[PDB]
Amino acid sequence: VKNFIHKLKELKQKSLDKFANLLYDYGGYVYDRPCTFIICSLICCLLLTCGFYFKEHEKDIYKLYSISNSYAYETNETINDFFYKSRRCFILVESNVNLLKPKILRELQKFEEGTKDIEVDLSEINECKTNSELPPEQSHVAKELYKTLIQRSEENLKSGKINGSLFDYSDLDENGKSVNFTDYKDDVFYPYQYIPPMLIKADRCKLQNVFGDKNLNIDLREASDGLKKQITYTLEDICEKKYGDCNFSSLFLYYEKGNGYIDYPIKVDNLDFYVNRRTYKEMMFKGILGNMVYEKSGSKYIIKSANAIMTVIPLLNSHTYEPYALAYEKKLIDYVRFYNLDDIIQDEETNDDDPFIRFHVFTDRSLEDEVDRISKIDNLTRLLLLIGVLLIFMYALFNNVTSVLYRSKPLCAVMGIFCGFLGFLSGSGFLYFLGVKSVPPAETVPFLVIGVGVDDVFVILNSYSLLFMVKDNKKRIQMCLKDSALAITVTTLTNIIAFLISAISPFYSICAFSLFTASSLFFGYLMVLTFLLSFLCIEAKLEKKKRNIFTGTFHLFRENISIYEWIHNLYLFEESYIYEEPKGNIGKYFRSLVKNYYVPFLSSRFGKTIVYIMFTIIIAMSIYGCTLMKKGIKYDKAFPVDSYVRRFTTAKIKYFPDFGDFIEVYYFDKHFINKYRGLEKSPKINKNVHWENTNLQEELINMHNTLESQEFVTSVANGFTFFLNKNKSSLRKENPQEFYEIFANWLKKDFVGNLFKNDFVFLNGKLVAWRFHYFQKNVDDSEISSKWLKACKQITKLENHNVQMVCFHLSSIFNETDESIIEVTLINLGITILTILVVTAYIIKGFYSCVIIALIIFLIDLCIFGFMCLCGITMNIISMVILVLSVGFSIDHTSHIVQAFSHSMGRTRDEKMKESLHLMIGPVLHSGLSTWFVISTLFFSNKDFTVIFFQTLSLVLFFSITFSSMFLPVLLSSFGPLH
Ligand SMILES: CC(C)CCC[C@@H](C)[C@H]1CC[C@H]2[C@@H]3CC=C4C[C@@H](O)CC[C@]4(C)[C@H]3CC[C@]12C
Ligand SMILES: *[C@@H]1O[C@H](CO)[C@@H](O)[C@H](O)[C@H]1NC(C)=O
Repeated sequence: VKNFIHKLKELKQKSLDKFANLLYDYGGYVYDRPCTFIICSLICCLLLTCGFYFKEHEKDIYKLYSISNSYAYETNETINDFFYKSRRCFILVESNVNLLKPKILRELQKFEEGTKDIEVDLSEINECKTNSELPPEQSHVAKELYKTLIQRSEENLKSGKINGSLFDYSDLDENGKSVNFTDYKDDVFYPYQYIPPMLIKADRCKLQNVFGDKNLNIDLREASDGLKKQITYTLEDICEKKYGDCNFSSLFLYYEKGNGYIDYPIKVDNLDFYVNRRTYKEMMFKGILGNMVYEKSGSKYIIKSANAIMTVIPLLNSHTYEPYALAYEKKLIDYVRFYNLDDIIQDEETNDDDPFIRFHVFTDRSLEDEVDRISKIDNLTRLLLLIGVLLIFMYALFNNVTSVLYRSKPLCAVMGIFCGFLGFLSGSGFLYFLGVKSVPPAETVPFLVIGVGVDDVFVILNSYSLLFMVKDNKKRIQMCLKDSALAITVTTLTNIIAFLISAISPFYSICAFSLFTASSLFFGYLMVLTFLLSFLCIEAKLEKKKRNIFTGTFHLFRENISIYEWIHNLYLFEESYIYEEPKGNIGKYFRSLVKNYYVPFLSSRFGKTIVYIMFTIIIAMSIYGCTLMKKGIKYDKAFPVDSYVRRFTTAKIKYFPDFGDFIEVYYFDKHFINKYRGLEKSPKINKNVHWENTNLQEELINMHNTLESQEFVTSVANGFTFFLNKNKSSLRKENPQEFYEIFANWLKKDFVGNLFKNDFVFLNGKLVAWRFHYFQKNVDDSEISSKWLKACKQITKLENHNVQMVCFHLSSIFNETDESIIEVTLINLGITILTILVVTAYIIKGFYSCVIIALIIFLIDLCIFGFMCLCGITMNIISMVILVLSVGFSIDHTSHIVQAFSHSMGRTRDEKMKESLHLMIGPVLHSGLSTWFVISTLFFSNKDFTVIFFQTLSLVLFFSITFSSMFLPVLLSSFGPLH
C-alpha cells in the first residue's frame, strides 16, 4: 500500500501539472480572441440576471431564525388545535404627566373611543381577494363530526341541563376506550359553547361565515373588488364580547354606566377584583395602569397620578378571523403610532422636567413587522455598500497604476471590480431560478462577494508582473495562468465547500445565505476566468505595443522557468537585468519594500522571538476571552431604537415591574388528543388521570402554592384551585361523575367559573384538556427567563399522580434556539474542519504542511472567538455563520501562503520562507485590504445584523492577515516542512 500511496501522491502532482497545462491552453485560447469571450460572458451573465424577475422573498421570522424543533412547534399546534386563544393588542399610553387630570382623561377617552371607531374594508385583506384560493377542505367525516357537535351544542345550550349519569367513567384502556364516525360520535363537550378548534375549519372567504351580522351572505373571494371595498367591518365585528358587550380591558370600564366620572377622582376597593356593579364587570387596576404614584386610603384607593396607562384589546384568534384580525391590527398600530395628543399635554406638570405621550403599541404580528424593519435593506446600508465598492475600486486603481503608464493596468482593476458584482448577479439569478427565496442577511451577500472576487484579481495580476521577463506577451499570459490558476481554483473551491457546510445548518436564513453566497462566488470565479482574463489579455496586448490606456483610447478614437525558480535564482544571485524588474511593474515597488525590511525582520531570530511573544500573548488574551464567553443568549433579537415594539417593551418593564410574560400551562389527555389528531389526518405519563382523587387535588393546590412562592412568578390565575377551594367538602367522594357535575355547575353558575369558562373542556365529563395562566416577572436577560421556564416545567410536573403540565410562551422558541445556537455552530465548525482538512490533504504537496494548516486554522478560530467575546459581541447567529465564512476566507489566505512556501525553493528553510514572502505577500495583503475596504462602511448600521457582522468579519480578517503574514511565515521558517 505504501507503494500505492506514493504512486497516488505522484498521481496528485501529475494531475496538478495537467491542470496547469489545461489552464495554459485555456489562456492561449482566451488570448486568441478576448472580445468574443467578453461578449459571451456578458450575455450569459445577463441571462442569469434575468432570473431576478422570478425572485421571491421569505420573511417569516421563525423560518429564518429558529431550530424549528418538533417539540415547541408541536406544542403550539396542539394548543391552537384544542384550545381557543385571544390575540391581545396592548396600547401603553406612557407619559411624564399625571394622566389623571380631567382634561387629559377626557382626551384619553377620546382616544379610547377612536380605537373602537377604527374600521377596515373587506378588500384590504389579502385572503379576501378573488385571486386568493381556498385551502383543501376538512375531512368529510370530520365535517360530519363538526355538524353533530354544533347540533348537540345548540341542543344542550337550549336545554341548559348538566348531568353525568349518561356518560361512562370507566378508566380508559391503552386504546382510549372502555376511522369510523361512530368512534368520534356522541362526544358530548362541556362547556356546551365549545367545539375543538382543529375541527373549526370552513371557508373564511364567505362574509357570512366570518360576519353573520351583515346578513348579506356574500363571498369575498367570489365578488367584485369594488364591492369588497364597500363592505367594511369595525372593531366590534372582530372583537370578543364578554357579557355580550365587549371583552376589552381598560380604565374606562370604571366609567361605564355612569359609575365613574372623568372629572371626579377614583376610589375602588380592590386592585385586581374591583367590579363595576353597574356593569357587573371587574378590572385589574394594577394591570391597567403602571408606575402609579397613586394613593391608597385603606380599602379605597386614591388614584391621583398614574403616569403610565395601558389598555388591552382582545381579538378572536380563530383561523377564520385571522386575516381580519391582522388587518385591523395593522390599522390599529397606525391609528396609534401616528396618533398624537401633544396639545392637551402642553403646559402641564412634568416629573422629568417636557410632557411626552408616546402611545406605545404592540400586537402579535408587530414582531414580524420589526423583522421586516430589519428584513428590508436600509437605503443608508445600500449607500454604504456603494461607498465601500468605490473605496475598493480606488484602492485597486491605485495599486494598478504605476510610474510607467502603458505598463500599468487600471483596466484590469476596473473590470475586476465590475466582475465581482457581475458574479454576484449571476449567482443571485441562479439561486432565484432554483426557487430558494431571499433572506435579510443576504444584504451582505453582494459586498462581501465583490471583495472575494477582487482578491483573485490581485493574484493573477501579481503573476503577470512576476513574468516581466517574458518577451512574448501571449506566452507571458499563458504562464501567468499556468501558475496562479491552481491557487485561485483552490481558494474558490475551499470557499464554496465551507459555505456549503455552513448551508447544512438547519436555520433556513443561514442555509439560504450560504447557498446564495457560494453560488455567487462560483459564478464570480467563472466570470474571472473568462471576463477579467480577457480584459487582462487586451491590456497585455496594449502594453506589448507600449500603449498607455489614455494613448490607447486616443488611438482607437482616431524560457519556461518557473516563477518560484526565478525568485530562488534571484536570491542565489544576491548571495553569489534578468532579475531586475522594469520600472513601473505592478508590484515591483511593494515587493522591494517588503524584501528590504519586513523579510529580514521575519528572517531574524530576534524578530522571530518578538513575533512568537506577541502571538503567545494574543493566544492568552484569546483564552481569557473564551473563558469570558460574553453572553450566551441574546436579549431582544437585536431590536433597534426605531422599533415601537422594543420601545413598548421597555415602557412595560419600566412602568409594570409586577407584570412580565403571560406564561400558559396546559394539560392534554393523551387519548382525546391522539383520537382527534387521528381523525384529522412512558405511555402512562398522561394516558388517563383520575382527577377525582383527593390526593391529586392536594398535589395540584400544592403546585399552585409552590408556583406562587417562586420569586419570579408574579401571580397565577389557576381557576382549578379556586374550584377546589370552593367545593372541597363536596369533593370528599371520589366519584368522577359528581366531580364533573360539580365542576360544570361551578363553571356555569359561579361568576368565577364564568371567568374561567374557556379554560376547561370535558369529553364525556372526563376533563380531557385544561389550562391555567400566570404572570411572570419581567426581565431583560433571556437566560434567567429560560431558567425560570425550566423551573416552572419542573414544578408543574407532578409525575407522582401520572400528571405532566406543559408550559408555553412566545419567547420559549427563542430561548430554545439560543440554547443550542452554540452547539449547532460547534458541530458545523467540526464538519467544516473535516472538509477543509480533506481538501488541504488533496491540494497540498506535503502532509506536514496539511497538519500545520489545520493547527493554524484552529488557532485562528480560537483567537477570533476569544477576541469577539472580549469586544462585547454575544452569541448571535450572524456571528456563528460569519465565523465559518471568515474561516473559509482565512484558510484561502493560509492555502495561498502554504502553497507559496511549499513550492518555493531554497537551501535554507528561512530562505524558502523569504522567497515565499517575496512572491506572495503582496496578493494576500491586497486581498485582505480590499475585503476590509468593502466591509468598512458597515461600521455603523441601522440594525445589529450588519454592524455586528462588520465587527466579526473585520476582526477575523485582521487575524487572518496577521497569522498568514507573521505567525505562519515564522512558523514555516523555523519549523516548516523543509524538503
Ligand atoms: C380570589 C379572586 C376572586 C381574585 C381575583 C382574581 C384575578 C386576579 C384573576 C381572576 C380571573 C383572571 C383573568 C382570567 C382570564 C384572563 C384572560 C387573559 O387573556 C388575560 C388575563 C385575564 C383577564 C385574567 C386576569 C386576572 C384575573 C382577573
Ligand atoms: C340526568 O341524569 C340524572 C341522573 O344524574 C337522571 O335523572 C337523568 O338521566 C337526567 N335528568 C333529567 C333528564 O332530568
